[PDB]
Amino acid sequence: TYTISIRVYQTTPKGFFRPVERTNWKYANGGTWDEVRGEYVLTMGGSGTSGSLRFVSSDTDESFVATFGVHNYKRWCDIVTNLTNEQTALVINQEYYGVPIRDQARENQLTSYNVANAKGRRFAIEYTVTEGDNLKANLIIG
Amino acid sequence: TYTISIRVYQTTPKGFFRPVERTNWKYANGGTWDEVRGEYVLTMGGSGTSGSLRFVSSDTDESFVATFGVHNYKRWCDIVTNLTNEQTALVINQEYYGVPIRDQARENQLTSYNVANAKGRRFAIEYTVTEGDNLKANLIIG
Amino acid sequence: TYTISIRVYQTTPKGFFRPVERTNWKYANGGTWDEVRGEYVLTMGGSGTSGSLRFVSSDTDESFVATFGVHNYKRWCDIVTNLTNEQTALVINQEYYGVPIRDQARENQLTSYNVANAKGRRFAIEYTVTEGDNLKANLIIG
Amino acid sequence: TYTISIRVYQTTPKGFFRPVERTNWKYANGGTWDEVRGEYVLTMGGSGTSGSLRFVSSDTDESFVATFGVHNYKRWCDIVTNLTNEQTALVINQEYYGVPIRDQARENQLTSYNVANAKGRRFAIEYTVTEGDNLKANLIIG
Ligand SMILES: [C]C(=O)[N][C]1[C](O[C]2O[C]([C][O])[C]([O])[C]([O])[C]2[O])[C]([O])[C]([C][O])O2[C]1O2[C][C]([N])C([O])=O
Ligand SMILES: [C]C(=O)[N][C]1[C](O[C]2O[C]([C][O])[C]([O])[C]([O])[C]2[O])[C]([O])[C]([C][O])O2[C]1O2[C][C]([N])C([O])=O
Ligand SMILES: [C]C(=O)[N][C]1[C](O[C]2O[C]([C][O])[C]([O])[C]([O])[C]2[O])[C]([O])[C]([C][O])O2[C]1O2[C][C]([N])C([O])=O
Ligand SMILES: [C]C(=O)[N][C]1[C](O[C]2O[C]([C][O])[C]([O])[C]([O])[C]2[O])[C]([O])[C]([C][O])O2[C]1O2[C][C]([N])C([O])=O
Ligand SMILES: CC(=O)N[C@@H]1[C@@H](O)[C@H](O)[C@@H](CO)O[C@@H]1O
Ligand SMILES: CC(=O)N[C@@H]1[C@@H](O)[C@H](O)[C@@H](CO)O[C@@H]1O
Repeated sequence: TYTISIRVYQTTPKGFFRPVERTNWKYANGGTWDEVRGEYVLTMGGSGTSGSLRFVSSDTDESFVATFGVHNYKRWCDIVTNLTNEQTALVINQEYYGVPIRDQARENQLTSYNVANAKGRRFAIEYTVTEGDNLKANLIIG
Repeated sequence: TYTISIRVYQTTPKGFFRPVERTNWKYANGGTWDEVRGEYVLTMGGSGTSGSLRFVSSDTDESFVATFGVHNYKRWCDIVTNLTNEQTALVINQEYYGVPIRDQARENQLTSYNVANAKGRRFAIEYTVTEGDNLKANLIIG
Repeated sequence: TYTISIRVYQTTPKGFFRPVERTNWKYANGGTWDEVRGEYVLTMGGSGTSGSLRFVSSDTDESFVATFGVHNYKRWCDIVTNLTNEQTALVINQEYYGVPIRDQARENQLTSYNVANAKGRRFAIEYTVTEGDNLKANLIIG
Repeated sequence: TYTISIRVYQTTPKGFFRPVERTNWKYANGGTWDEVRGEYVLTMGGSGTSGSLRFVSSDTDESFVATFGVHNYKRWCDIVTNLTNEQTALVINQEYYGVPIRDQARENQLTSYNVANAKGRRFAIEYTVTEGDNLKANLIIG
């Protein structure tokens, strides 16, 4: 059993991102999302699956999907932004298991990743605990 | 714009169901899940999409996925229980748009539905507001 | 360090109680309230303090304050209902340290307590784990 | 009826502040705290009362209480930090109605306030809507 506990940091008062969706991929006996002591906790039944969080800022027409998982016993993460209205977390989460560019992101097994949207705002995931079964990460909104 | 506001009633202190997943289907410009005054609010861009909530009782090995949406301008609902580990809300939500046994449930446009798991526990959805833009439902865990 | 983890059960779809307030008394190095896996967790720095939760049903003009603590190394609980508009949880929590009838409730060190409001609805606290530093309780709304 | 809707911005991934307490003062027929679309909403019956939020960073031994309300039909705010274990939100909220050093802060009817703790971390409240029934504020953690 793995857990990934996520702390969300919203660094600028320009815009307001709110949680809108949390999904679990079906591999490795699935997983769950819990809220624990102000953090988002993804629990997974083994190595080889993942979960996604979507955040939306309706003030500024911005959004992103942040995905966290374990691939071949190493943690991974990705962020997708510039989302179409069809790109919910349900959609994005699944694409990491068949879409070459998404597959690659997962295979990279990154301890940190950042990307910016077309509006110039950057988002980042930073794993603070990178080993073991109780992983920890910061999700930083620029 | 449609909203479905859901009040959850957990009625029996045997086991404990906790929220573990909330998904949005990609049709009709997608949608969002918000927590509002103790209720779950599914917001959708138009008719033809849906969202799912999964609840799990770890203590009793029980779970279900409750799905809510609008089909041909009428509200619908369904509950799936006796879940395998592979049947996350991400999986179940998607099945309502291609899997015949799920398609037909959506097409039924039900104002109420109830089902039992293998242990005999009943789960119910009852829409209290069945018309207009802002729909309301009770999710009752037996 | 003590924890009291509380599972809330709302047993009837008549009315809807929502959380509106959570307070910590100042004795025994204070305490905190956390949301953990769908439960309300009161953490306290020792024996001799408590915390309160207030729930309101605006549909039916009903409310109550449920208080949980440890007195002389034994758990206690109480419920106050038929609240005046001045009886917030901030007020009620404090009254267990100076008001004779409230003092008595605390001194009783009950593993279970129930009371009904003037409208005929009963509320109950039931400790499922009654010993140790990780106590557990059901808050049952009739 | 007044509302104050609060957006929380945690801006620095050093330490992690989590919500631990939310209180309502008893004047003006009291009030409630609700979570609405990722925001904290304080609702009050009329002018002359307030509510407090406490946040704690366990990893860095930091904490603060942020208080919001309406005094003589104008919004007010304050932040207290460098807290002892005995300074819960229940304690601090009440002090604004009898303790001169707190009374004067309420009477100031501030649209913005900022303060630093002993470690040099700044905390700020800025009202973005300063007039009418439905007030809005940012709570910024430095
Ligand atoms: C161990 C790991 O991680 N692996 C992985 C996987 O996961 C898996 O899946 C399966 C089905 O297919 C099941 O579910 C199990 O349980 C799990 O574990 C997958 O995910 C993949 C993607 O697709 O990836 C990974 O792997 C790689 C390869 N295939 C090998 O094996 O090596
Ligand atoms: C109107 C309605 O409701 N319709 C429906 C639909 O939805 C849709 O989808 C599309 C794609 O395909 C888009 O997204 C839009 O936007 C929407 O609206 C669908 O969902 C279906 C299922 O699949 O169902 C319904 O319909 C009926 C028929 N099929 C038609 O199409 O018309
Ligand atoms: C141990 C116990 O529990 N005790 C108690 C108390 O608590 C206390 O308090 C103090 C001040 O006063 C401090 O804070 C400390 O820390 C604590 O611990 C109190 O609370 C009381 C009520 O008032 O009760 C109890 O006790 C009894 C008597 N006093 C004896 O001691 O025994
Ligand atoms: C109008 C206003 O805001 N006022 C105020 C007050 O509030 C009040 O309170 C009372 C008792 O005392 C009752 O609760 C009512 O309802 C209300 O409204 C108070 O709070 C104060 C503080 O303590 O402050 C304000 O005011 C001024 C003067 N002091 C008078 O009284 O007028
Ligand atoms: C702007 C944007 O969202 N780019 C994403 C990138 O972050 C992600 O790593 C990749 C694979 O999923 O898909 C897109 O290229
Ligand atoms: C109807 C009602 O709320 N009664 C309460 C009772 O439950 C509580 O035990 C006592 C001491 O706090 O105060 C009141 O009598």
